[PDB]
Amino acid sequence: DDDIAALVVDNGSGMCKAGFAGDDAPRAVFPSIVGRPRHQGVMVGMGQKDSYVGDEAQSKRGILTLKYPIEHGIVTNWDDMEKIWHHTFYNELRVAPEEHPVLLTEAPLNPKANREKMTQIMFETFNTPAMYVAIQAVLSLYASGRTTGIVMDSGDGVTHTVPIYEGYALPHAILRLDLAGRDLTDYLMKILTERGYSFTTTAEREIVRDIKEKLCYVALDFEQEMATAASSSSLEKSYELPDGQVITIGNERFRCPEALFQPSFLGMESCGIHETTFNSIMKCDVDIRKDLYANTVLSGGTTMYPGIADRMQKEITALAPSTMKIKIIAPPERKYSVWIGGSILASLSTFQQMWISKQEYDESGPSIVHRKCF
Amino acid sequence: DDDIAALVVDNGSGMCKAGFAGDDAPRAVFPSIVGRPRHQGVMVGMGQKDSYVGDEAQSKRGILTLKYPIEHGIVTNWDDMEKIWHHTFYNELRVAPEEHPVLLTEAPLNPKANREKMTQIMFETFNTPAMYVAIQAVLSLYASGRTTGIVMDSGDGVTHTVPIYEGYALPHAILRLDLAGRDLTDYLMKILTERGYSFTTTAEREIVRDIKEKLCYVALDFEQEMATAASSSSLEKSYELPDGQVITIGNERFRCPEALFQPSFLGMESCGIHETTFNSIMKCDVDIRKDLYANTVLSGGTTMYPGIADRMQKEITALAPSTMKIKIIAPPERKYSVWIGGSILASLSTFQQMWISKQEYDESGPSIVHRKCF
Amino acid sequence: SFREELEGLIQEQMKKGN
Amino acid sequence: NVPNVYPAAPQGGMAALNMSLGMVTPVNDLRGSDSIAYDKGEKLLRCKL
Amino acid sequence: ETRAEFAERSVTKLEKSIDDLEEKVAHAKEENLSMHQMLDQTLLELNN
Amino acid sequence: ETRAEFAERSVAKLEKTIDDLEDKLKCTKEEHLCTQRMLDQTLLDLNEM
Amino acid sequence: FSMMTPINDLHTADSLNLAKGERLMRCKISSVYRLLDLYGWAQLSDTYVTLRVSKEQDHFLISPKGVSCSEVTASSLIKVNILGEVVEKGSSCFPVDTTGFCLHSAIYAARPDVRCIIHLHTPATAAVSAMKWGLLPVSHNALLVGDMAYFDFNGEMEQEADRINLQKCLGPTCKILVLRNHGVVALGDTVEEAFYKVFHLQAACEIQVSALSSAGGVENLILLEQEKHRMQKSRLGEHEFEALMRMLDNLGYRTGYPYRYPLVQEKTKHKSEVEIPATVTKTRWLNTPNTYLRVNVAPKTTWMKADEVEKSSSGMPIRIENPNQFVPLYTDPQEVLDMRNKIREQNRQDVKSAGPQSQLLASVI
Ligand SMILES: Nc1ncnc2c1ncn2[C@@H]1O[C@H](COP(=O)(O)OP(=O)(O)O)[C@@H](O)[C@H]1O
Ligand SMILES: Nc1ncnc2c1ncn2[C@@H]1O[C@H](COP(=O)(O)OP(=O)(O)O)[C@@H](O)[C@H]1O
Repeated sequence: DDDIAALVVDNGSGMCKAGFAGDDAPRAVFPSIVGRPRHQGVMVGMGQKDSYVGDEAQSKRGILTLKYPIEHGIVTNWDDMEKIWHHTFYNELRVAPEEHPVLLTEAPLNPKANREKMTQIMFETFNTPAMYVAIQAVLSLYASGRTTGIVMDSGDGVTHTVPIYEGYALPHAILRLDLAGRDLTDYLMKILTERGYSFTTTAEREIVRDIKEKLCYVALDFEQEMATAASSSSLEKSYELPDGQVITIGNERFRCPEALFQPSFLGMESCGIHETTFNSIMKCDVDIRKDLYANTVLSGGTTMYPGIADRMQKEITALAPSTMKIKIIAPPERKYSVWIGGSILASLSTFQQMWISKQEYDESGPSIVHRKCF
Repeated sequence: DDDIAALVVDNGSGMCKAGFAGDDAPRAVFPSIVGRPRHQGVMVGMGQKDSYVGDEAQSKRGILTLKYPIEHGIVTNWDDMEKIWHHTFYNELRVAPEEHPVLLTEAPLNPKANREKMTQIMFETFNTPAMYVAIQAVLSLYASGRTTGIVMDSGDGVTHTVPIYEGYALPHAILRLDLAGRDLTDYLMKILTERGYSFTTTAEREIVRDIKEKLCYVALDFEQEMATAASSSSLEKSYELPDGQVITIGNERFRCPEALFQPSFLGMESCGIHETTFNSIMKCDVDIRKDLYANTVLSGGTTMYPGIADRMQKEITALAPSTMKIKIIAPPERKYSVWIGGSILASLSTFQQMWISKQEYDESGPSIVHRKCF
Repeated sequence: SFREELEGLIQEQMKKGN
Repeated sequence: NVPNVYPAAPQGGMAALNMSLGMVTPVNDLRGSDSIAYDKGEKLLRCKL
Repeated sequence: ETRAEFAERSVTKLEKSIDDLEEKVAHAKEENLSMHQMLDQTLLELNN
Repeated sequence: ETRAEFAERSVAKLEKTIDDLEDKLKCTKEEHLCTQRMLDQTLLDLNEM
Repeated sequence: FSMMTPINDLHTADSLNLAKGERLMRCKISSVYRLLDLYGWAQLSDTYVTLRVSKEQDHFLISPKGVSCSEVTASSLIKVNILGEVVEKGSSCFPVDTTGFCLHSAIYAARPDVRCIIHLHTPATAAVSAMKWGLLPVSHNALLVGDMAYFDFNGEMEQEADRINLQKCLGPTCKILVLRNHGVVALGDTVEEAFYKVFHLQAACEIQVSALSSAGGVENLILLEQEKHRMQKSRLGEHEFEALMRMLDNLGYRTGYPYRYPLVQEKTKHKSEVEIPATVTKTRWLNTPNTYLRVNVAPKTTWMKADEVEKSSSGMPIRIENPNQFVPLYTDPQEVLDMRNKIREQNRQDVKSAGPQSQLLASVI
């Protein structure tokens, strides 16, 4: 408070998290949604607004069309993005952006112009003194405590695995897959139609996402678990809807996350995450693979399915040579780990040299971010 | 001889060519792909085969998973090669294999078991009377009208440079390098993802390959050309996708082939093609250096990029000694030349002693090809 | 140790970038 | 694993064997995951020695 | 109370398993005692 | 929650105690493998006399 | 261009008669020859180093004539007797001259405890031996060499009188002999001790030659006095020869030398509290939410709901292992369109056709 502390903002497709530099915990975590009313409103003299933003939007789900501003990790509606950032700065943190620097995170492989846009609407409108952009998955490795290893980050919008050697990333070995939690929610909604239950609107998609977060797990063996569900009815759970109805999902608990390992269910050509990180390792040099097998770190919201670590280790050990040792690293707070890495990066004294000055931006236009940020 | 002409079959890594000896043009050139269906077929009476081979497979790209039987110049699916040979003999040419001799081409350096397997397949199942195996790079020089010179070959499998001295292939100075057209297509995807265009399935790889074939050129000077492309938009051109969308390739046109000269873009630690040719000439004796610098022939599919000739001449001049006779001889038909050389070699009367009879194979097993053909 | 090791590492990204 | 020992002069066996061993065994093996274990100042002095 | 009752029993069986694991590592170290001793005996016999 | 919180602190201290036993097991198998191979080599030399 | 050859070569031979300690001794002598060539002390063909295998059976190993020291393998050497006759023909097919062995045989007839005899013809050693005064203790290596003997050599040891004159001049317990105008001979109980003495004498002789040439005379040398200087356990030359065999093995050379103290290479690891622990311990499926049970008629087959109160199975799986299983594989596309035309143009021609009739109506007609 005596000195200006930077703002660490982690912004993915699913939720937005914001906090102060050097803090243990982010101050605000809220879904990245902008809702607009659809029904006729006749109640004059009481509270109506033309648009709802943040957790207030998810509170009044029954009278809105929920609309995600970030699609597959790419910003597609910039006005809603500015509204999200305004609600982040003023409603939640309640600090003006002009006093403090801000730090943003972004996907590894992306359209170029997005970064330019993230520059232009951050200096021109919010009048920040300085900012910086960092790759999301590097911060997971920084927060885990390791300078060398391969990290998979599978958020709600995009999945990507990057190998980092001696704290300094390799661009040619970066693998990006467009398969994340939202596609899993859509697949779960599609396969829940076969039992009779129907979910079609946006609030129903939020309810289905809640069902997925509550009752899903990854089977160690798909065939054995499927035969087990074919034998008895011990794999049945009952979830109570906000209407008051009770549904019994049963067999679908381990079929929804299995699309992560077998993307042929969705019809996509690309194969599962385990062989994806195997190919990412194989694209690197032979000498560094020994450190890469022993330092595999999982991160992101989708990687919080129960039993994901054992299945991942078994598959990647089946793919790996027999003489090599496999170690998976699953932090218990992996869902926030990227933000934690940001808090590490905003506290280093050398990082004061990294900041893009406002004068430098005014001199060089919005293209300063490619040469300044790596 | 007079009654029957030997079949000239060139098995390139990307394309397959076939024709009759003594003829100017091959009768059938088709892609070397095999596709399997990926979706359930519900139309009962329209007729669906188990797998599609060649041009029929490439017509229906949207419903198939295309697989290449030849990978990096090494066969990885032998029954798939049986399928491609069956399609070549019976469908494209409509001639029986048991009534004509066949001619096969091969990479200069291949494993012994590969030659043994080709001979065993060609005699055991097709029951061809006579066959012969030739080095791919040697026949290009015969098509050139030359007997002494250095041959640079680059296909979809691998790029290699050999010296030839009155028809003798020096085994020590043959150099190999893994910069093929497929890697350039993959790098074209990797640089196209910057603009915002995403291609991920094996069907779109043919679209990216067509973009590479139609809209690319080699910069004479890279550093000046990047500044030229940044200054103005006169280098940008538009391509029209099969679904009707229009893309603007722009800067990347001279960035796709530049991986040939600087392999550090792809992450490979090897040297460029010019250094490979220079080192290949450096490994030979002094006496033949003068007629290797004064005689260079380019061949292969990759070597038809516009402006590759002048760039190659300049880069090999920069490494050659002073006042040295340097000339590059690139025929316009440089990636049909292997079939032309094969037909030329099969046309001669003193070539008829090269044929391996069925009795010779039956006596000496599949290992006779190495003793008969050195 | 770890903190000042990342200190140094960020120092060489400054050295290495430009 | 065919280390490809360099040819030597009639009085220069020591030099040739030394450069062959330099090609085979690098003198800085701490790079990788092991570089964290040693101190930053100490590792550089070890390399110099 | 549900979160409390889950966590306590979970690391209760963890602690039970680690008391089991300590005997295994003691066995392995005692095995190395024989390994070092018996290898030293072989090299002493070969030194004769 | 009051008689939750103490349990989580004590048990977290317990895993951080577990990990030392775990990686010292890690060392122990590997030096078994090395010493057992070495003793096998010594026995081979004894047999060859 | 790969001049190296495997020193061991016992694998390739598969022949001849060898003792239990013959393999180690042959590997040791060939490694010694390789080391003499690789230091650059000796380069051409001679009989420099000789070994005794058995104390009570003689059978000394010498090098065949005409082989360079780089080309020496273990199997190519020749085992002879004390007199010099070839009792065992070597693997190398070269003419055998056993003339220079005679001096070594005379030294073998002198001392029973000697097993390794090394002769040097390096320029510095020959310059020292040609010098009138003896080797001066002007270096630490010369002090570490120890005592020595000086004997005038006439170049031939065939005569019995020369052999019996060598024996008393050599002494009962002496390790270093100097043949005037011919070089130095080192005697060792073990091969490593003789190699150590050879190396120390070799270094000391260039030290003495350089210091003696630069200083001028003896007065400026201020030489020291030797008298004032006066696992299991190591024996003089074990560690150095072991290190040399280790590095030679790392060149890719196959040496049969076994190690009294073997080498252990462990990277090890430093535990860091910041690091988080590891903490580890085609077909398409169609689901059916229900399960039907066969029930006998109450014959006609009947199937039963089997609801969830009766603990029935939850999810019935159906597996499809290949695409297009619903459609038969072999089908002409023209047939369907032909039948569509056939059906459709009966509307065009507007038939009077009625549906099939059951046969119970046909019977009564
Ligand atoms: N405990 C959980 N179990 C299963 N899935 C979860 C869990 N928590 C989050 N998810 C999934 O992960 C998504 C959130 O991912 P997140 O890491 O917040 O994305 P980002 O941080 O990149 O925006 C949610 O949409 C949800 O589908
Ligand atoms: N007209 C063209 N322009 C640019 N590139 C081409 C052209 N024709 C072929 N190529 C490239 O050459 C490759 C085909 O090489 P090919 O000659 O089939 O190799 P091979 O020597 O193994 O037969 C294709 O990948 C394509 O990218």
